[PDB]
Amino acid sequence: KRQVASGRAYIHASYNNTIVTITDPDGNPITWSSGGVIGYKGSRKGTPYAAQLAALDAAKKAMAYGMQSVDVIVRGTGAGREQAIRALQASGLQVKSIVDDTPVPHNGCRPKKKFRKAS
Amino acid sequence: TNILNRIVDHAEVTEKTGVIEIGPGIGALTEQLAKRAKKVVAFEIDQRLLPILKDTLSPYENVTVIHQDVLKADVKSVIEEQFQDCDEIMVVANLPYYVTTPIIMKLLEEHLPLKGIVVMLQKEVAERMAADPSSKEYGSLSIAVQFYTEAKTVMIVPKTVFVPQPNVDSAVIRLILRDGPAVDVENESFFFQLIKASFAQRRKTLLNNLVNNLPEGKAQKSTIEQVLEETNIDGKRRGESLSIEEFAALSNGLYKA
Amino acid sequence: AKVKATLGEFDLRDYRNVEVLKRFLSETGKILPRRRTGLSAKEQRILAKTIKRARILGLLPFTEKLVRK
Amino acid sequence: ARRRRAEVRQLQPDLVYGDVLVTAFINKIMRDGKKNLAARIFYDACKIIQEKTGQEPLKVFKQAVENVKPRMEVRSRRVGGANYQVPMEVSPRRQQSLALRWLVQAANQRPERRAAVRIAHELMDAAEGKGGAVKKKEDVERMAEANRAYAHYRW
RNA sequence: GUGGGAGAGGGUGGUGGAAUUCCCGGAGUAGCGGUGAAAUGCGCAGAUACCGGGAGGAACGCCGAUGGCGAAGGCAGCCACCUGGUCCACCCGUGACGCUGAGGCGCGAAAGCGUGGGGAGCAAACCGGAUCCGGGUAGUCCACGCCCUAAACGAUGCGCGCUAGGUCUCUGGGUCUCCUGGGGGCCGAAGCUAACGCGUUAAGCGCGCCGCCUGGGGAGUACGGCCGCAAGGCUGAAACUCAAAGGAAUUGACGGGGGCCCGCACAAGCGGUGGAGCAUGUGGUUUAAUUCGAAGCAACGCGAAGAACCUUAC
RNA sequence: UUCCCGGGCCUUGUACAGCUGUACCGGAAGGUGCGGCUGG
Repeated sequence: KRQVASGRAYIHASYNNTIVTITDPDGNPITWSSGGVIGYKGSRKGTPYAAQLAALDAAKKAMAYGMQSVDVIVRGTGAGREQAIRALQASGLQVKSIVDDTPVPHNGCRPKKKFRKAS
Repeated sequence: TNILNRIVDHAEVTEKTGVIEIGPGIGALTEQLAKRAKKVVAFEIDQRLLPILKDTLSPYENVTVIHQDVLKADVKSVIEEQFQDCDEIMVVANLPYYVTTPIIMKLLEEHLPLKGIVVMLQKEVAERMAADPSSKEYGSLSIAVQFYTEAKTVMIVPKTVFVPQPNVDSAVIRLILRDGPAVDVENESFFFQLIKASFAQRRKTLLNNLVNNLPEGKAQKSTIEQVLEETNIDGKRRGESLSIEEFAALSNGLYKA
Repeated sequence: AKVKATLGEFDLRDYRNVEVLKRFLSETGKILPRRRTGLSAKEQRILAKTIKRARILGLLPFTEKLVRK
Repeated sequence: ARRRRAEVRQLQPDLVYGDVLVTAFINKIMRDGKKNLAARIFYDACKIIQEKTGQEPLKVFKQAVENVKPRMEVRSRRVGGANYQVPMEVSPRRQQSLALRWLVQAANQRPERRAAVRIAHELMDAAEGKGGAVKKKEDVERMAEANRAYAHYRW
């Protein structure tokens, strides 16, 4: 419906879930995907299989809008990063550049108890 | 073992008296208890542990077994069911610590016509010891468990009886339910709310506790200070100094203002 | 190879000579450890300060984005 | 084995053909240690092949052999009490093993009354590229290379 | 005194972005969020993933080290001002002006209190869920006053002199591959120690001064005094009870948790058992008796290598 | 040789993670927040 034909993809790969979102060069998203939309619930949402699926789900709803060329920017340190990468790489799309964009704090806010005890 | 003799001695159990046991377990307690009381009734919950209990108590006939918790049961129903001629009732529960704390209170606000309880607690939380106002042990819990009863620790116990080896020492506390409230109360709800408001921050001054913790408060700075003035309580005195009579008077003051 | 050897004579305290300073930066905007740079203790310490100065001025990146797998 | 490499036994090549593959085949046909019966079955089968199909059955046998020879296999792996059917390379020895094994079981699987005709039909069909053994090989191959995501488990 | 050096030493005044949260716009939307697993909770006034524009708070990612500074507690974004300690070279000046230190005075992590501000994140107590997770007040932050404790430890008081070396590292100076100062570690002469270990940074050989000990529990408790708004801190017993309470190191045991290697142990194969009928042994029943023993592997076609009479023990 | 079973040899903790100052516990055979130490 947009016919931008060339946008950027963002992958938030967390410990518990992986969400992929495609957007125009401007930055207005057109569609996403998530383990949740596939039908998986609970732990299995974090499992890379759901990544293997929402991977191409992005792509499909994107061929749906007639996009061809994609830029991939990944965030987080999820277990299913790399396999999701190879996935939206061979979902039938020409990937230009892939970059890791995991946001780290510059010793700012204090994390959870689970994420303390760092030496 | 054999601590049972001394606990029973401090229970002042008679033949005329009946006994309620909440955590009988293997019935060792009930065993030595049977030789002293005419009526012993035991609340029981563990479906697993019941069959082993049933056969072991066969020698003694004066026992009764009830298969629901103290929480979701009418104790007064049982008292009227079995204790028709009995003069007064004691309680000698020795159940795990994390369960005992609510049930003792629950038996108290309901104001059953029961006289007193002899129960095992941790040394540190012995109904917060003697609840003498100027102490660390003094608390909201103390205020609750002296508003309804007179408590004292008859003795303590190191070592072990049941568990292989614990880390902390234990004590035994003895109770008498009082006939009436300590001092006249305009509301139970307001009184208990005022208690929690005072004890919300122990270290902070009483005035700060009243102003902050109590709802509104900010708009009633002058009012609160004035009422505490007529109460003859100093603003900078802490909650841990005020006693039952004091809190009563303060509660009376705060209402109607 | 170490960065220090494969260079010419330069100044450390000069917080403006950008094209020498970048060669002390990784693909991401991070100061290299002593291993990679092959500098002595004092020169590394002063280099860190110079990096921070030039970096605050906006000549050097707070961070960069690694372009790889 | 924990120390050795379990040296491969060198089979004695067949008499008529002077070939080791034929010896291995007749050995695989064997049941209850009856060598003569298995050899007779094989010889009858190859004679049937010769009558039905013009060319020498030795070549057709060999061609079927490398026809029904796979390259990928899926093996189980036990990590955190889960199954990981990782694909893996097969050595020529292993290739030959499963090839002959599938050929023989498929031969026994046919509904024909006589064993010789069964094995002959299976051999000719496997040479062509149809039958139980062939379909099983593409079965295992398609089971393989379908879970390539598991390839990181080198094992 | 002159000439220089290094440094998260301290105080004051400011600004640099990464990140979290909230708000205002854009586009998009069926779920986000969480555990070993799950459940509370947020969302059609449209959440999370995304882009742009603002607000505010706290901390300073790589460098960062086994590194540095300080008397300790402790101290890391950057700049500027004020300021303490210290080191080296010159061997220029005073001529014992030194060491220690009962009391006093000052400093003193964190937690905690008072008079006011502030509050993003995290979080006692507390509110809920399955029986660790989601929220959440004080607090963590700033200014001024209190509090004065600790595994406040190198479990090692301070100053000076003497007593083999080797190696790594931080920072100075020279006649520069080495020589000579001041710090931080590691092996070790002699020596010391009950042992572990210490060993020019002594726990060695000595001198000077201060503090502290007199068996365990009771007990850092009771009374008294001093301090403090309070919690509490400093000083600090006795009655009574026990014959031990302890420190090192040796041998061994059980599972703590790892390393390694072997076995038809697993795997890779072939043929079996558990389904059927029959033979035999056994449990349990039954009987007058169904003689007796053998009980995970290591009892159960075992004693029994021959029960119609004998064997036979019922 | 990953795993199941059974052994042998060599390594570490208690018997013949812990501790600690403080501040709180109305689900206290102990729990948690702020630190600190190895006497792990």
